[PDB]
Amino acid sequence: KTRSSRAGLQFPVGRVHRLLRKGNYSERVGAGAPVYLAAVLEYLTAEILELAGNAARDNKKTRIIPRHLQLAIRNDEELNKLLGRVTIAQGGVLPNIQAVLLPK
Amino acid sequence: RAKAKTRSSRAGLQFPVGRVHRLLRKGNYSERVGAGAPVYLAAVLEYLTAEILELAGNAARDNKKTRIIPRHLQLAIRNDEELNKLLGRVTIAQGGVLPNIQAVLLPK
Amino acid sequence: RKVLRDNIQGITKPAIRRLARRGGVKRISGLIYEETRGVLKVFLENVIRDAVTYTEHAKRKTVTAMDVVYALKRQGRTLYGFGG
Amino acid sequence: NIQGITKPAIRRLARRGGVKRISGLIYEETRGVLKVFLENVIRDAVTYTEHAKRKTVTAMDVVYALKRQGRTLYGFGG
Amino acid sequence: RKESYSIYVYKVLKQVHPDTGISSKAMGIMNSFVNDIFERIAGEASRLAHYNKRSTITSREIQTAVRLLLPGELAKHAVSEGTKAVTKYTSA
Amino acid sequence: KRSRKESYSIYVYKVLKQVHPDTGISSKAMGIMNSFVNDIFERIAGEASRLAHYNKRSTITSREIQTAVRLLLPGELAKHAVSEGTKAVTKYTSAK
Amino acid sequence: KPHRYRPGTVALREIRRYQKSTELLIRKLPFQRLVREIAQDFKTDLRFQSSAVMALQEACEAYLVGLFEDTNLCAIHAKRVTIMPKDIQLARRIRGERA
Amino acid sequence: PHRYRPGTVALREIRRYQKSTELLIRKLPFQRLVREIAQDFKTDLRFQSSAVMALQEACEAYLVGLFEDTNLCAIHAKRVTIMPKDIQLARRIRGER
DNA sequence: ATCAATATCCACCTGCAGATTCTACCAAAAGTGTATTTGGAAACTGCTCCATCAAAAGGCATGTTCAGCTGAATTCAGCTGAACATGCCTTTTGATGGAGCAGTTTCCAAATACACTTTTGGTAGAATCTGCAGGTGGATATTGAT
DNA sequence: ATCAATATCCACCTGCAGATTCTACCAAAAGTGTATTTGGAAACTGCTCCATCAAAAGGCATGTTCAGCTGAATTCAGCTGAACATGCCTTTTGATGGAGCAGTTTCCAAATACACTTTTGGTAGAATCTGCAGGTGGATATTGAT
Ligand SMILES: [Cl-]
Ligand SMILES: [Cl-]
Ligand SMILES: [Cl-]
Ligand SMILES: [Cl-]
Ligand SMILES: [Mn+2]
Ligand SMILES: [Mn+2]
Ligand SMILES: [Mn+2]
Ligand SMILES: [Mn+2]
Ligand SMILES: [Mn+2]
Ligand SMILES: [Mn+2]
Ligand SMILES: [Mn+2]
Ligand SMILES: [Mn+2]
Repeated sequence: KTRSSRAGLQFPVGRVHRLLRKGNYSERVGAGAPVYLAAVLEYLTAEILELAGNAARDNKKTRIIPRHLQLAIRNDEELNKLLGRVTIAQGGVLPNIQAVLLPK
Repeated sequence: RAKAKTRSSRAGLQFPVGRVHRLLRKGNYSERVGAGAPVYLAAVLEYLTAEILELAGNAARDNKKTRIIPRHLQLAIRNDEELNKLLGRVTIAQGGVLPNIQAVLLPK
Repeated sequence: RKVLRDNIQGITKPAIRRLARRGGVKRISGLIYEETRGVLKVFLENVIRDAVTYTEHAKRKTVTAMDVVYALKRQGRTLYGFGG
Repeated sequence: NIQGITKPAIRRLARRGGVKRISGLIYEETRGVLKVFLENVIRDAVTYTEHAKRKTVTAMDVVYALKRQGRTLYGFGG
Repeated sequence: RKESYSIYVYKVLKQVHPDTGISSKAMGIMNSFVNDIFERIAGEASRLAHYNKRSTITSREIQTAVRLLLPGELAKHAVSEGTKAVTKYTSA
Repeated sequence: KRSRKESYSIYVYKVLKQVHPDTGISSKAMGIMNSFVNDIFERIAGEASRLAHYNKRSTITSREIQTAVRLLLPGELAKHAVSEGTKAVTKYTSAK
Repeated sequence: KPHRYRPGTVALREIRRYQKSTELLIRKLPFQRLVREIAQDFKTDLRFQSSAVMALQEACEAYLVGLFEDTNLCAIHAKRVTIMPKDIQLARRIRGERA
Repeated sequence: PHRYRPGTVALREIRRYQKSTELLIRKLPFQRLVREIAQDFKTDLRFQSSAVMALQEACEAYLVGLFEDTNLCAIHAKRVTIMPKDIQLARRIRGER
């Protein structure tokens, strides 16, 4: 009977609410705010896990590791823009060699 | 009731300690605000505007003006290593830039 | 009112030259003018888009200087002088 | 200690960075940059340590330091 | 003590890839990700409400914050999900 | 039916006379000075707010402001700002 | 004569002149017209405080000037004196505006 | 006696290292430098192992990223060899200077 | 482009250990049921400000010429930086202990939040004041041709 | 090494658009008398954190060789700067209408506050597993050589 189940979400609406209140963002917090915010966070998480899962599969792996999260973020124009100032520990970089540096 | 003493006068400051204390409570920075906080902040703010007005007033003097204008504020900020870093991502409207020509560009 | 079109060309060659001058540039290749317009437009769209989003959120029809100031702060281009 | 950051290790970093040929002066230049980076980050972190009245710099202190420096890092508590 | 979004990230992982697992380090990355985006949305909503002299952050601030923070398509879908969850939450 | 809007102009102007008695300031320059004060205020408060949150503390004290100032300001600017702040507080508390 | 300044002399005269002043370099009306066109493509029926248009021009000009300085360094670095789209693009990429 | 031409092994290293994610700086030397720098801000400090690892992760990502811009700056100058001059330009444009 | 001889990659399997995933249980959130507070939406409407227009003027944007000198190509060789076989030692790493220390408790005196009630410090215009924007003119370079 | 040709300065001038002051309330500090926390201050733990110890193993520091990259020196086609003639359209000044901010009230749907009642998520052992790290054995990619 939790708010998440009511909102039809996996992410914790009750916690997102407690975090909004205790985070000194505003004097009051609407009832829909935690639901909305929770849905946004779950969605973006699904987006990364989806693409990251794909990266694992394309590597003959079943377990997503940092490398996969990096490959998913950097190979996605939007996710990359959104996390352009963030570094994924243990993710390395995309393989890429400036044409001019190749042989012959 | 005794005669009112402003907290600023108590703090020995020009900047508004009461105002700053209010701005702190209404800015959603924390549940509660200590009594010294607004005093310490008002002092730092007053000190910083004192440092830039000092340098700007001088730029005004160098340009033979008695009234500080935006350009004076710029010259003072960009010519001071520390103020420049502090406001390195700030733009002063009507400030222009520091006269600066790369050497390679001067008549050979 | 009246159709607005091609106003980007209102950013003339001489105006771009002046800007490069203040920027310390001595010589300018003929293709700089079109690149500059493209960069200006991208810069302007992004700031206007955010400014208008702050406008809409306030249920206003008038984009205010504060709307722009907040848009600039978001884009990391803080502007002093219009906070009124 | 900074000489501890060796040429070959700097070569490696440059390689992951896609660099093919390296000038001999790059190694010392790199050490200088590396040092300014660590000083800036550590200074902030230790400031968070001291504020918390601790004697131990925590990953979180570093993470918060990195965030202030516009170098947000994922994987250590944020 | 010491709570994290792990349980939740994992559940979501199973819906999109029932077959896929996730390492501890990768789980750490996801937590950082959620905390970061949460701080960014929350912070922006905070500013929006303050700019408009409102004392409460409603889903309306969350949405605008989302539009301001997420790039194009990511913003559309996030918005779609957000209003969808609020709709469902208010019905029953 | 007025709609009054606060500002730091009065205080900026007083500090100006102290440092340069002979010098005035245009409204545009004062506009810049106002943006500056409001900006550093937000940066300091923002940093103080975070600092307190990281330390499970519900109250921002002169101590958060101090560490925020050290985090925000560069070298000499910080040292002097900290001295003025500390001074003002001890004075204020010494009832002084 | 007729007297003629050698190419590069007047350009340097202009750098000194504009680095001395602070007036906006793009014509006002044309710029307001561009703002209205872009805005309109985002949301119809918008109005602008005159002050809002000036905040934008001040910001766009500060931005272009700073970008040209960076572009200029990229040209000098290429052992040139003439800025090209190439330099602007290199500067923007390093600035992280378009890696 | 077989011998690869200059640049051949370099290209090979780029492919190898752009493929992995392992830290490229030896751990002890790095930990040593971290503590030395830290000692100048506050004496007798301790470090969580994860604190040292976060710093090394941050530091190496920064340097790798910086080398990419440096490389772009060298190529811009019709070169294939990076120089302090290239690192300097990148840091200037980045606003780190 | 082949011929040949190194070394490099690169699939396919394969065997265990380091993690993961799976279980078995308890406090600290999260969900309820009530009972009030209140933020800020809805309904006017006072009235700044923004969109338009008219109109005359000259500051500038446009285009065109012309040719100075800059960017783009070539060529060339001195010498820096890559590839390597060598020899050695600093980094790894794995316990083993001991201990400096984050984390918790239990109070509590000091410091804050509150709810009112007075008291000014500030802000919004009028009433006064005045730098200095714009104009002029020789003194001083600053350039570029003989 | 000169000088015309112009551009650049600097000081002297003078009313007016833009500061500085002068006035008047009144929104919001300040002064008081209570009602909560709050953040320490000691006292003690379970730990993560340094220290050695102590081997071995890659991984690094060197000295050689020379391939091939960077830079310097030369050319030269033609791009882009400087000047000029023309006349367009941005600037300036004012005047209006009225769109749509902003200020005020009026007042519920919605959020805050408990006082409890349940439920879930964080822990700490227990029961699997995904790859890592080798092992071949087989085409590949390189670089010397017809
Ligand atoms: Cl809501
Ligand atoms: Cl305090
Ligand atoms: Cl180009
Ligand atoms: Cl160099
Ligand atoms: Mn003085
Ligand atoms: Mn109310
Ligand atoms: Mn040339
Ligand atoms: Mn040779
Ligand atoms: Mn008074
Ligand atoms: Mn003048
Ligand atoms: Mn459970
Ligand atoms: Mn393998």
